[PDB]
Amino acid sequence: KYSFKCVNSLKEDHNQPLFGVQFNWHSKEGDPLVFATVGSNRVTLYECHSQGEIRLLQSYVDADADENFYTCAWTYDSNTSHPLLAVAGSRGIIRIINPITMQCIKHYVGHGNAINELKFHPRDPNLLLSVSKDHALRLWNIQTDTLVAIFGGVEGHRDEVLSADYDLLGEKIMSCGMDHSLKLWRINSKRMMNAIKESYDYNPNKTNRPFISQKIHFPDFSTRDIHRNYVDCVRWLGDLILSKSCENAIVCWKPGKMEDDIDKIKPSESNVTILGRFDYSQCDIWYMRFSMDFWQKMLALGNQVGKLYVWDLEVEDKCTTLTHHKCGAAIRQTSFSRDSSILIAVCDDASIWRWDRL
Ligand SMILES: COc1cccc(C[C@H]2CCCNC2)c1
Repeated sequence: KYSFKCVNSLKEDHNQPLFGVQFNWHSKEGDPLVFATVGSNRVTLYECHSQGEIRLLQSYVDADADENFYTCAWTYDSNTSHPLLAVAGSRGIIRIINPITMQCIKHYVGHGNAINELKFHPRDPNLLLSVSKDHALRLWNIQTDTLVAIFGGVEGHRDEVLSADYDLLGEKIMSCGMDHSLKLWRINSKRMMNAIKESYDYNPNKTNRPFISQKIHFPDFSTRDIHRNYVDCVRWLGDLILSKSCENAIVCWKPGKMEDDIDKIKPSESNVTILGRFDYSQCDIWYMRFSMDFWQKMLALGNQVGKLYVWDLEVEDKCTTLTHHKCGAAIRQTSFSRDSSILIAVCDDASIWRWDRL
Protein backbone atom coordinates (compact mmCIF):
# COMPACT_ATOMS: atom_id res chain seq x y z
CA LYS A 1 0.00 0.00 0.00
CA TYR A 2 0.94 3.76 0.20
CA SER A 3 2.33 5.87 3.07
CA PHE A 4 2.98 9.66 3.26
CA LYS A 5 4.39 12.15 5.80
CA CYS A 6 3.83 15.90 6.19
CA VAL A 7 7.35 17.34 5.72
CA ASN A 8 6.35 21.03 5.27
CA SER A 9 3.63 23.68 5.26
CA LEU A 10 3.46 27.36 4.25
CA LYS A 11 0.86 30.15 3.85
CA GLU A 12 0.50 32.82 1.15
CA ASP A 13 0.05 36.40 2.51
CA HIS A 14 -3.19 37.28 0.52
CA ASN A 15 -5.18 34.84 2.79
CA GLN A 16 -7.73 34.24 -0.04
CA PRO A 17 -8.61 30.59 -0.94
CA LEU A 18 -6.25 28.70 -3.25
CA PHE A 19 -8.44 27.05 -5.88
CA GLY A 20 -5.73 25.31 -7.89
CA VAL A 21 -2.41 23.46 -7.76
CA GLN A 22 -0.37 21.73 -10.52
CA PHE A 23 3.10 20.24 -10.59
CA ASN A 24 4.91 20.66 -13.89
CA TRP A 25 4.83 17.18 -15.41
CA HIS A 26 6.70 18.51 -18.47
CA SER A 27 9.91 19.41 -16.53
CA LYS A 28 13.26 18.05 -17.89
CA GLU A 29 15.74 15.36 -16.62
CA GLY A 30 17.71 17.00 -13.78
CA ASP A 31 15.82 20.28 -13.06
CA PRO A 32 13.74 20.47 -9.80
CA LEU A 33 10.09 19.66 -9.21
CA VAL A 34 8.12 22.87 -9.67
CA PHE A 35 4.43 23.48 -8.80
CA ALA A 36 2.06 26.36 -9.48
CA THR A 37 -0.67 27.73 -7.16
CA VAL A 38 -3.68 29.96 -8.16
CA GLY A 39 -5.85 32.06 -5.85
CA SER A 40 -6.91 35.75 -5.52
CA ASN A 41 -5.24 37.66 -8.46
CA ARG A 42 -2.04 35.58 -7.93
CA VAL A 43 -0.11 32.79 -9.75
CA THR A 44 2.87 31.53 -7.65
CA LEU A 45 5.69 29.05 -8.62
CA TYR A 46 7.45 26.85 -6.06
CA GLU A 47 10.47 24.62 -6.16
CA CYS A 48 10.43 21.43 -4.10
CA HIS A 49 13.72 20.59 -2.42
CA SER A 50 15.38 18.09 -0.02
CA GLN A 51 14.64 18.22 3.79
CA GLY A 52 11.02 18.97 2.78
CA GLU A 53 11.92 22.56 1.68
CA ILE A 54 9.43 24.59 -0.49
CA ARG A 55 11.42 27.40 -2.23
CA LEU A 56 9.42 30.36 -3.71
CA LEU A 57 10.48 30.85 -7.37
CA GLN A 58 8.32 33.82 -8.47
CA SER A 59 4.87 35.29 -8.52
CA TYR A 60 2.57 36.83 -11.11
CA VAL A 61 0.30 39.46 -9.63
CA ASP A 62 -2.41 40.47 -12.11
CA ALA A 63 -2.83 44.26 -12.83
CA ASP A 64 -6.59 43.76 -12.07
CA ALA A 65 -7.04 43.26 -8.29
CA ASP A 66 -10.68 42.07 -8.93
CA GLU A 67 -9.35 39.04 -10.91
CA ASN A 68 -9.76 35.63 -9.19
CA PHE A 69 -7.75 32.77 -10.76
CA TYR A 70 -9.61 29.46 -10.46
CA THR A 71 -7.38 27.17 -12.56
CA CYS A 72 -3.97 26.46 -14.14
CA ALA A 73 -2.57 23.85 -16.60
CA TRP A 74 0.98 23.30 -17.90
CA THR A 75 2.12 22.75 -21.47
CA TYR A 76 5.41 23.07 -23.37
CA ASP A 77 6.58 24.72 -26.59
CA SER A 78 6.55 21.92 -29.27
CA ASN A 79 9.68 23.46 -30.91
CA THR A 80 11.88 24.40 -27.94
CA SER A 81 10.50 22.04 -25.12
CA HIS A 82 10.14 25.15 -22.89
CA PRO A 83 7.29 24.95 -20.30
CA LEU A 84 4.33 27.35 -20.37
CA LEU A 85 1.60 27.85 -17.80
CA ALA A 86 -2.07 28.66 -18.73
CA VAL A 87 -4.20 30.47 -16.10
CA ALA A 88 -7.81 31.69 -16.02
CA GLY A 89 -10.51 32.65 -13.54
CA SER A 90 -13.49 34.92 -12.77
CA ARG A 91 -12.58 37.45 -15.52
CA GLY A 92 -12.91 34.85 -18.28
CA ILE A 93 -9.42 35.74 -19.66
CA ILE A 94 -6.93 32.95 -20.43
CA ARG A 95 -3.30 34.08 -19.80
CA ILE A 96 -0.34 32.08 -21.18
CA ILE A 97 2.60 32.75 -18.84
CA ASN A 98 6.31 32.02 -19.32
CA PRO A 99 7.38 30.42 -15.96
CA ILE A 100 11.04 31.56 -16.37
CA THR A 101 10.13 35.28 -16.36
CA MET A 102 6.37 35.44 -15.31
CA GLN A 103 5.81 37.38 -18.57
CA CYS A 104 2.28 37.04 -19.88
CA ILE A 105 3.20 36.11 -23.50
CA LYS A 106 -0.42 35.46 -24.77
CA HIS A 107 -3.98 36.33 -23.62
CA TYR A 108 -7.39 34.98 -24.89
CA VAL A 109 -10.95 36.23 -24.49
CA GLY A 110 -13.79 33.79 -25.34
CA HIS A 111 -16.27 36.06 -23.55
CA GLY A 112 -15.90 38.01 -20.27
CA ASN A 113 -17.43 34.95 -18.49
CA ALA A 114 -15.67 33.13 -15.61
CA ILE A 115 -13.47 30.11 -16.56
CA ASN A 116 -13.70 27.14 -14.14
CA GLU A 117 -11.17 24.78 -15.68
CA LEU A 118 -8.30 24.55 -18.21
CA LYS A 119 -6.99 21.35 -19.74
CA PHE A 120 -4.29 20.71 -22.37
CA HIS A 121 -4.69 17.94 -25.01
CA PRO A 122 -2.61 14.81 -24.11
CA ARG A 123 -1.22 14.54 -27.67
CA ASP A 124 -1.07 18.16 -29.00
CA PRO A 125 0.49 20.65 -26.50
CA ASN A 126 -1.10 23.61 -28.39
CA LEU A 127 -4.73 22.48 -27.93
CA LEU A 128 -6.25 24.11 -24.81
CA LEU A 129 -9.73 23.37 -23.50
CA SER A 130 -11.51 25.92 -21.30
CA VAL A 131 -14.80 25.39 -19.40
CA SER A 132 -16.95 28.41 -18.58
CA LYS A 133 -19.70 29.91 -16.40
CA ASP A 134 -21.53 30.72 -19.76
CA HIS A 135 -22.45 26.93 -20.08
CA ALA A 136 -19.94 26.34 -22.97
CA LEU A 137 -16.59 24.61 -23.61
CA ARG A 138 -13.95 26.19 -25.86
CA LEU A 139 -11.13 24.58 -27.74
CA TRP A 140 -8.13 26.90 -28.47
CA ASN A 141 -5.00 26.50 -30.60
CA ILE A 142 -2.37 28.60 -28.73
CA GLN A 143 0.23 28.38 -31.53
CA THR A 144 -1.95 30.39 -33.96
CA ASP A 145 -4.28 32.11 -31.35
CA THR A 146 -7.47 30.60 -32.77
CA LEU A 147 -10.79 29.48 -31.31
CA VAL A 148 -11.13 26.07 -33.01
CA ALA A 149 -14.55 25.19 -31.56
CA ILE A 150 -17.36 26.24 -29.18
CA PHE A 151 -19.28 23.32 -27.55
CA GLY A 152 -22.77 24.21 -26.35
CA GLY A 153 -26.27 25.45 -27.05
CA VAL A 154 -29.86 24.36 -26.16
CA GLU A 155 -28.59 20.74 -26.12
CA GLY A 156 -25.22 21.50 -24.46
CA HIS A 157 -24.89 22.25 -20.72
CA ARG A 158 -27.96 24.13 -19.25
CA ASP A 159 -25.76 25.65 -16.47
CA GLU A 160 -22.04 26.46 -15.64
CA VAL A 161 -19.49 23.87 -16.81
CA LEU A 162 -17.36 23.09 -13.69
CA SER A 163 -14.93 20.50 -15.15
CA ALA A 164 -13.82 18.58 -18.26
CA ASP A 165 -11.26 15.93 -19.28
CA TYR A 166 -9.78 14.49 -22.49
CA ASP A 167 -9.52 10.75 -22.95
CA LEU A 168 -6.15 8.95 -23.27
CA LEU A 169 -5.53 9.92 -26.94
CA GLY A 170 -7.52 13.18 -26.91
CA GLU A 171 -10.25 11.77 -29.22
CA LYS A 172 -13.06 12.91 -26.92
CA ILE A 173 -14.01 15.11 -24.02
CA MET A 174 -16.26 14.49 -20.99
CA SER A 175 -17.58 17.74 -19.45
CA CYS A 176 -19.74 18.22 -16.32
CA GLY A 177 -21.45 21.00 -14.39
CA MET A 178 -24.09 22.54 -12.12
CA ASP A 179 -26.88 21.11 -14.32
CA HIS A 180 -26.00 17.66 -12.65
CA SER A 181 -25.02 16.28 -16.06
CA LEU A 182 -21.98 14.72 -17.75
CA LYS A 183 -21.71 15.14 -21.57
CA LEU A 184 -19.47 13.52 -24.22
CA TRP A 185 -18.09 15.59 -27.13
CA ARG A 186 -16.16 13.65 -29.79
CA ILE A 187 -13.24 15.54 -31.32
CA ASN A 188 -11.86 12.78 -33.72
CA SER A 189 -14.61 13.29 -36.42
CA LYS A 190 -13.49 14.07 -40.03
CA ARG A 191 -14.86 17.68 -39.30
CA MET A 192 -12.97 18.39 -35.98
CA MET A 193 -9.79 16.80 -37.46
CA ASN A 194 -9.96 19.16 -40.49
CA ALA A 195 -10.85 22.14 -38.21
CA ILE A 196 -7.60 21.41 -36.24
CA LYS A 197 -5.58 21.15 -39.53
CA GLU A 198 -7.07 24.53 -40.63
CA SER A 199 -6.38 26.16 -37.19
CA TYR A 200 -2.69 25.49 -37.99
CA ASP A 201 -2.91 26.96 -41.55
CA TYR A 202 -4.25 30.32 -40.20
CA ASN A 203 -2.15 33.53 -40.08
CA PRO A 204 -4.04 36.90 -39.68
CA ASN A 205 -0.99 38.97 -40.80
CA LYS A 206 -1.02 37.16 -44.19
CA THR A 207 -4.90 37.08 -44.75
CA ASN A 208 -8.17 39.18 -44.60
CA ARG A 209 -10.43 36.20 -43.66
CA PRO A 210 -11.47 35.65 -40.01
CA PHE A 211 -10.85 32.21 -38.40
CA ILE A 212 -14.16 30.31 -38.56
CA SER A 213 -14.77 28.24 -35.51
CA GLN A 214 -16.81 25.01 -35.28
CA LYS A 215 -20.13 25.45 -33.50
CA ILE A 216 -20.90 22.08 -31.89
CA HIS A 217 -24.44 22.18 -30.41
CA PHE A 218 -25.10 18.51 -29.77
CA PRO A 219 -23.11 16.22 -27.40
CA ASP A 220 -22.37 12.55 -28.46
CA PHE A 221 -23.83 11.25 -25.17
CA SER A 222 -25.44 12.81 -22.05
CA THR A 223 -26.38 11.62 -18.52
CA ARG A 224 -28.20 13.14 -15.47
CA ASP A 225 -28.22 9.66 -13.80
CA ILE A 226 -24.92 9.55 -11.86
CA HIS A 227 -25.19 12.42 -9.37
CA ARG A 228 -28.18 14.33 -7.88
CA ASN A 229 -26.22 17.66 -7.53
CA TYR A 230 -23.41 19.85 -9.09
CA VAL A 231 -20.73 17.62 -10.70
CA ASP A 232 -17.43 19.54 -9.87
CA CYS A 233 -14.80 17.06 -11.07
CA VAL A 234 -14.45 14.55 -13.96
CA ARG A 235 -11.55 12.39 -15.11
CA TRP A 236 -11.24 9.54 -17.64
CA LEU A 237 -9.87 6.15 -16.44
CA GLY A 238 -9.28 4.48 -19.81
CA ASP A 239 -12.77 3.98 -21.35
CA LEU A 240 -14.37 4.63 -17.88
CA ILE A 241 -15.23 7.85 -16.03
CA LEU A 242 -14.50 9.03 -12.48
CA SER A 243 -16.76 11.84 -11.36
CA LYS A 244 -17.95 13.48 -8.17
CA SER A 245 -20.64 15.80 -6.92
CA CYS A 246 -20.86 17.01 -3.23
CA GLU A 247 -22.55 13.72 -2.13
CA ASN A 248 -19.46 12.12 -0.37
CA ALA A 249 -18.76 9.63 -3.22
CA ILE A 250 -16.47 9.52 -6.28
CA VAL A 251 -18.43 7.41 -8.83
CA CYS A 252 -16.78 5.09 -11.48
CA TRP A 253 -19.21 4.59 -14.33
CA LYS A 254 -19.46 4.16 -18.12
CA PRO A 255 -21.96 5.18 -20.85
CA GLY A 256 -24.44 2.50 -22.01
CA LYS A 257 -25.03 -0.94 -20.59
CA MET A 258 -22.22 -3.08 -19.05
CA GLU A 259 -20.89 -4.59 -22.36
CA ASP A 260 -21.34 -1.48 -24.63
CA ASP A 261 -18.22 -0.03 -26.38
CA ILE A 262 -17.76 3.77 -25.85
CA ASP A 263 -17.04 4.17 -29.60
CA LYS A 264 -20.36 2.34 -30.39
CA ILE A 265 -22.46 4.68 -28.16
CA LYS A 266 -25.06 6.70 -30.18
CA PRO A 267 -26.16 10.22 -28.91
CA SER A 268 -29.65 8.80 -28.04
CA GLU A 269 -28.08 6.32 -25.47
CA SER A 270 -30.34 6.23 -22.35
CA ASN A 271 -28.26 3.86 -20.11
CA VAL A 272 -25.31 4.20 -17.74
CA THR A 273 -23.48 1.45 -15.84
CA ILE A 274 -21.97 2.22 -12.45
CA LEU A 275 -18.85 0.10 -11.79
CA GLY A 276 -17.98 1.31 -8.27
CA ARG A 277 -17.97 4.16 -5.69
CA PHE A 278 -15.18 5.58 -3.47
CA ASP A 279 -16.96 6.52 -0.18
CA TYR A 280 -15.71 9.22 2.22
CA SER A 281 -16.88 12.05 4.54
CA GLN A 282 -16.97 15.82 5.16
CA CYS A 283 -16.76 16.76 1.47
CA ASP A 284 -20.43 17.95 1.17
CA ILE A 285 -19.28 21.47 0.17
CA TRP A 286 -19.22 22.46 -3.51
CA TYR A 287 -16.00 22.96 -5.56
CA MET A 288 -13.62 20.19 -4.35
CA ARG A 289 -11.42 18.45 -6.92
CA PHE A 290 -9.87 15.01 -6.90
CA SER A 291 -6.53 14.34 -8.52
CA MET A 292 -4.64 11.38 -9.96
CA ASP A 293 -0.89 10.56 -10.16
CA PHE A 294 0.73 10.23 -13.69
CA TRP A 295 0.11 6.46 -13.80
CA GLN A 296 -3.54 6.68 -12.57
CA LYS A 297 -2.55 4.14 -9.84
CA MET A 298 -3.60 6.69 -7.14
CA LEU A 299 -6.59 8.93 -6.44
CA ALA A 300 -6.37 11.82 -3.97
CA LEU A 301 -9.13 14.02 -2.59
CA GLY A 302 -9.05 16.62 0.18
CA ASN A 303 -12.09 17.26 2.42
CA GLN A 304 -13.59 20.41 4.10
CA VAL A 305 -11.87 19.82 7.56
CA GLY A 306 -8.27 19.44 6.21
CA LYS A 307 -8.27 15.63 5.92
CA LEU A 308 -6.66 14.18 2.75
CA TYR A 309 -7.93 10.84 1.33
CA VAL A 310 -5.77 8.65 -0.89
CA TRP A 311 -6.88 5.42 -2.66
CA ASP A 312 -4.89 2.62 -4.33
CA LEU A 313 -6.60 1.80 -7.63
CA GLU A 314 -4.44 -1.38 -8.04
CA VAL A 315 -6.46 -3.16 -5.28
CA GLU A 316 -8.72 -6.24 -5.81
CA ASP A 317 -12.12 -4.82 -4.52
CA LYS A 318 -8.32 0.44 -0.32
CA CYS A 319 -8.20 3.87 1.38
CA THR A 320 -5.65 5.81 3.60
CA THR A 321 -6.19 9.18 5.39
CA LEU A 322 -3.59 12.02 5.79
CA THR A 323 -4.06 14.42 8.77
CA HIS A 324 -1.95 17.05 10.62
CA HIS A 325 -3.17 18.84 13.82
CA LYS A 326 -2.73 22.34 12.22
CA CYS A 327 -4.65 21.47 9.00
CA GLY A 328 -8.35 22.44 9.46
CA ALA A 329 -9.17 24.42 6.26
CA ALA A 330 -10.86 22.90 3.17
CA ILE A 331 -8.41 21.33 0.66
CA ARG A 332 -9.57 22.66 -2.75
CA GLN A 333 -7.07 20.73 -4.96
CA THR A 334 -4.14 18.29 -4.70
CA SER A 335 -1.33 17.56 -7.18
CA PHE A 336 1.11 14.66 -7.38
CA SER A 337 4.62 15.30 -8.74
CA ARG A 338 5.45 13.43 -12.01
CA ASP A 339 7.47 10.75 -10.02
CA SER A 340 4.56 10.37 -7.44
CA SER A 341 7.02 11.17 -4.55
CA ILE A 342 5.38 14.46 -3.49
CA LEU A 343 1.70 15.26 -2.97
CA ILE A 344 0.73 18.96 -2.62
CA ALA A 345 -2.59 20.06 -1.00
CA VAL A 346 -3.73 23.75 -1.18
CA CYS A 347 -6.38 25.23 1.18
CA ASP A 348 -9.09 27.89 1.70
CA ASP A 349 -6.82 29.76 4.24
CA ALA A 350 -4.08 30.12 1.49
CA SER A 351 -1.99 27.33 3.10
CA ILE A 352 0.14 24.75 1.15
CA TRP A 353 0.76 21.26 2.62
CA ARG A 354 3.63 18.96 1.53
CA TRP A 355 3.20 15.18 1.86
CA ASP A 356 6.22 12.99 0.90
CA ARG A 357 5.81 9.29 -0.13
CA LEU A 358 7.64 6.83 2.20
C1 LIG B 1 -11.44 23.84 -6.36
O1 LIG B 1 -12.59 23.18 -6.92
C2 LIG B 1 -13.37 23.71 -7.98
C3 LIG B 1 -14.37 22.93 -8.64
C4 LIG B 1 -15.16 23.48 -9.66
C5 LIG B 1 -14.95 24.82 -10.05
C6 LIG B 1 -13.95 25.60 -9.42
C7 LIG B 1 -13.82 27.11 -9.72
C8 LIG B 1 -14.94 27.75 -8.83
C9 LIG B 1 -14.48 28.78 -7.77
C10 LIG B 1 -15.64 29.08 -6.77
C11 LIG B 1 -16.95 29.51 -7.52
N1 LIG B 1 -17.27 28.64 -8.70
C12 LIG B 1 -16.13 28.36 -9.63
C13 LIG B 1 -13.20 25.04 -8.37
